[PDB]
Amino acid sequence: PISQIGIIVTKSKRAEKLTELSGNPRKHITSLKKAVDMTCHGEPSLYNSLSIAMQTLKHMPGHTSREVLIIFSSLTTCDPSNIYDLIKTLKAAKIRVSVIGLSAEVRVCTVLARETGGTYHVILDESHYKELLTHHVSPPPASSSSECSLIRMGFPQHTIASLSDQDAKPSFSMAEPGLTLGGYFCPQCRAKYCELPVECKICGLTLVSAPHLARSYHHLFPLDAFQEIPLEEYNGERFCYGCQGELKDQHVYVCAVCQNVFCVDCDVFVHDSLHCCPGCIH
Amino acid sequence: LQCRNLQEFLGGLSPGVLDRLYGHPATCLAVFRELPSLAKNWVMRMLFLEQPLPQAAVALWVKKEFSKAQEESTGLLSGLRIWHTQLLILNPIFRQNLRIALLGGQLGPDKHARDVPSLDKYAEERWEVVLHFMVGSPSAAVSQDLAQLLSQAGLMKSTEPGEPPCITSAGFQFLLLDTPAQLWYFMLQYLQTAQSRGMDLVEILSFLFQLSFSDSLLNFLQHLREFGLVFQRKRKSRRYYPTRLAINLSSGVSGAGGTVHQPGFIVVETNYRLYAYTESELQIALIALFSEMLYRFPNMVVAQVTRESVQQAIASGITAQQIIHFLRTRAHPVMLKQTPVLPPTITDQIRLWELERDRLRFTEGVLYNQFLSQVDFELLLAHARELGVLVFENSAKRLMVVTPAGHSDVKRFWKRQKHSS
Amino acid sequence: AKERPIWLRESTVQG
Amino acid sequence: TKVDEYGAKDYRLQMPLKDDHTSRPLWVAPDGHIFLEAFSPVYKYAQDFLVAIAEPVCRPTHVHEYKLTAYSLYAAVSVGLQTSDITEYLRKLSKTGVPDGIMQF
Amino acid sequence: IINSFQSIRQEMEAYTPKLTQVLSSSAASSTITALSPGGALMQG
Amino acid sequence: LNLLVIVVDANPIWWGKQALKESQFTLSKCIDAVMVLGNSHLFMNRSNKLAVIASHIQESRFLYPGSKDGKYELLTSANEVIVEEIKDLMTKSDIKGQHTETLLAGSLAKALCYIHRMNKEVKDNQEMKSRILVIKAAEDSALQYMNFMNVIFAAQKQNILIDACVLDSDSGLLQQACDITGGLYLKVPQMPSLLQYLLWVFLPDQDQRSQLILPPPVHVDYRAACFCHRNLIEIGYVCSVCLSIFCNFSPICTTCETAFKIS
Ligand SMILES: [Zn+2]
Ligand SMILES: [Zn+2]
Ligand SMILES: [Zn+2]
Ligand SMILES: [Zn+2]
Ligand SMILES: [Zn+2]
Repeated sequence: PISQIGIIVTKSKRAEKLTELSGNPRKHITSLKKAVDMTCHGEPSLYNSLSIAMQTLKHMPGHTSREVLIIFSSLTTCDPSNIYDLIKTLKAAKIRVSVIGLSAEVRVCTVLARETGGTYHVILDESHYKELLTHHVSPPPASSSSECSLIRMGFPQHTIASLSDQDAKPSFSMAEPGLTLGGYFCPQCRAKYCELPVECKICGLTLVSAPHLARSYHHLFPLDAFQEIPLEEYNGERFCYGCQGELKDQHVYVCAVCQNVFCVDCDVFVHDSLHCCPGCIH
Repeated sequence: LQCRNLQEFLGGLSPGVLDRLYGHPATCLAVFRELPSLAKNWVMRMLFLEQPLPQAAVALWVKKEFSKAQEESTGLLSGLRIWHTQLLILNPIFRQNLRIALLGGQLGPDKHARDVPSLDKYAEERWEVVLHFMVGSPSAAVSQDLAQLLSQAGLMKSTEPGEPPCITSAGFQFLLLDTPAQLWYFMLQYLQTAQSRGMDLVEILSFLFQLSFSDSLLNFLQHLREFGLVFQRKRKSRRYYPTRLAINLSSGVSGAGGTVHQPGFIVVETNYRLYAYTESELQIALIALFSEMLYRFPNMVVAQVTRESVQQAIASGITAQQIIHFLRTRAHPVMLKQTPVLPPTITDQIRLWELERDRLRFTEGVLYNQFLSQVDFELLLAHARELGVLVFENSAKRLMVVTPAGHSDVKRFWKRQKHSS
Repeated sequence: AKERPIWLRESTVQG
Repeated sequence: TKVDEYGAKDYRLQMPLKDDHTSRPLWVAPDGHIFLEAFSPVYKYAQDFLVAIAEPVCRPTHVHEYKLTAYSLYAAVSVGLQTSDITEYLRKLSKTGVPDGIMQF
Repeated sequence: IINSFQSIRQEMEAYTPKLTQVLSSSAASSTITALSPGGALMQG
Repeated sequence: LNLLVIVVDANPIWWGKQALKESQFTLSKCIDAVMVLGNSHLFMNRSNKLAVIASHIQESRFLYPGSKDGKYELLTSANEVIVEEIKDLMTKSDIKGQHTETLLAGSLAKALCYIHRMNKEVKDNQEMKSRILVIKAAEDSALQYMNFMNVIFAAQKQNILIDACVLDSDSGLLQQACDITGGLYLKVPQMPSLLQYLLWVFLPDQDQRSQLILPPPVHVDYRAACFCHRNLIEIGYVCSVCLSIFCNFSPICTTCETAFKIS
């Protein structure tokens, strides 16, 4: 949640920022739905794509992980200058770059990724494409060259009118903005906001609710893998502890701490969605 | 008389029968689960309320949107007299029986425990032989009660005393309906003819609800066995097992899905040719009603849909809608891939053939001519319109025609008007 | 461009 | 010769249905007409074979129709197909065997 | 804790009581009126 | 299809105190109200399905996986199995003075994986809507916050509504769980009439909830506090590693002591 994303479209030797860094997926998704009708004409420019991104990401703070995801389609790409200088600049700028090539295993993308520390992958099939993007959703593992930093952050509280338009404070949202009956504030901006988390439009400080941070703590508490016991192994628990269902197949797992027994669907759902051992919570 | 749903029958119920019909064992469960998604909440809410509440509360508890659905559902439950305004207090019998229905409040030796597939197969078999008798089969299962039942159901008529009963306009339309809808109309007619013949609808209908989950009931139950809706190994057993069809009952195609969960078999070509991968002569008989059959194989039949066979079907009373539906609901898996499943040329041709059959619309009426003035003509026309007796009008030509029945009223009025002199 | 006309897109028969 | 109560000609007394008729995509009528499941997995081979041995009557999207004729049979012999060769492959393709009236024909 | 554990075990001596002994229209109406737009529980 | 899971805070300390207090409302009558809700929920539609879970300080237990009395076997058997399963939990339970906080996160976890199992076993021909009704009564624990947040986001991710029907203690995270998941939260003042709230407010499903008027959700105070003092503050300093709200700048974060640099 505290992250932000941006999108760039590159065609006819030009690179255009479809949407700047923001916390609103709906805005990006709205631009994507519109982009479905894009001209799809000309040749792209990796150099101009990266430089336009770098000219934006260079002004970013040091504590934030600056990154770029490249969906490369046409293996040919025009460039106005030697990409190696730009690559060296990306390393210096600490911008993590990872390329995804569709039907192509390109040299520049290979060196760009591995030299910058990122990864270059190629779409094997639709499942590989889904898997690769799913993998990129994970936060990047910190490199030995990466350093940590603190960040000042704002935790405002949503406020509403007392009762059905009484003791209200008429105002419009900062996001043709409509009137705001209730919304969050900022101790410095004192401007009311309808959607969180967002960066201050004035102070340049991130405003966020405490649950949004906890939504990331599973990364800090990686769940230990449950040992596999595909055979029945005389386990008297016919019913799977997680789903209270008789195990229909020779695939079973047991916890390393609470020693409870879970079927493959429970273990997958636990590791994929719940990220916690039900018995360990006890 | 195409009573396509329960709601029509529900309206055909008086308080003097509703109260008795509102029994604790099954009616409350059956009725409640059939009520709209909205009214079910309010009925459950007031199940513990002994004092009425104003309609404004129910109205304000619903948004401006969906208020029409709330009003409509209110109209149904008020039409069902489930509650009284007394100013929406539930009927004591309904509330009490609904309360008991939530918890309830009988056993013997084991049964043959016949397999559920076997029960549904002979049930389908029983329904099939009923349809084999319904169609023009040279030989089929018969029974005096079955025959008169289908006859009083308006499905068949005997042309000559002693000759086998033939199919009626409704019967042909009925034959093409899907099994659940087809069975529904039969159940409805049986119920109506039951009360007509003196069978207490209250008890048998409540029993139908129970099957979905006295001598009159025994007689009725015997017919249900003959319909294959219930299994009884021997007439002496006091216990019976409801078949899938009886369990489905008034659930309709919305419950557990439509009868489409069956292997498709009709293939329709752009040259009006049909290929139905079937051995069951009932399907052949139905196909023969509107298509010219050409060849028969052990597992398939070849036919062609011609003007002759279709216009003959339309003349008999069938509609292109039923034909298109009968094909679509039976369409073979292979043609399910194309969209639409049926070829547009075929569907359009069939529709166009029926629309040709009714190019001329015939309507009985009485025409008055030579109106001495446009004023009195328009005055009489306004009266005909006010009475809804008008059939057609052309004021520019100063003419109008009215229904023969309504004509007597304008005849009287015209004489009254003329007798003002 | 060059899309099919309405009379070739849908059934013109009233049904 | 044989007709049911309906106008369709019936051939139960003329030919049987083979054990794997579902895999076999063709039928042989005693009057010389032939049908072929255009959606069958072996349609390609059956189409070529029927174009070689029979006269096409209708070729709609799901089921083609052909009929045998002396001329079409001569054409089959004109490509070196023996009576046993066409019979053996026809029987193999036919899900309902080959009617003796057609075989002697 | 011990008293609550023992007292609740003896409280579990009666189960499946009568719905009409469990609830009453006075209690039910009080809830509905409280949830009515003018009631204590309906904020608007 | 509608799947309703009922979670009962059967904590013997609070319910025992209420029994010792001679409270009008009691766990038995509460379980009985839950029984009526479960029955009436299934009674509302053929496709409706349900599950019930009760929680204890030590663990949580599921209450749910002829026609002798003239009524349907499913309802009758559901009543009997629920009563027998709750009695087994109450009878087969240890006594411990050191542990009194009621378990909730583990109960929700089992429910969610159960719902997921059902979400796979259900035929794709029909869509299944699932909701969890939490009936809290006894005090929560700070240790449950992390684990409760995990299940809260999982439920939101998997589109499960968390409906809270609080009896006494109002957990700040519970009123957050419903809001995050879009479920409703209410605290009944008239515990003996709990069933009326269930049938009027909690009985309608999301589709019905949209087409209906219900009291607006209580305002949720999304408090934030530094992990050093646990004091409510508007500005906190987090780090891109520990992601923990600290009171003020430090060269090393006490939770990790990583080598931050002055700035
Ligand atoms: Zn600010
Ligand atoms: Zn499991
Ligand atoms: Zn584990
Ligand atoms: Zn730190
Ligand atoms: Zn401090």
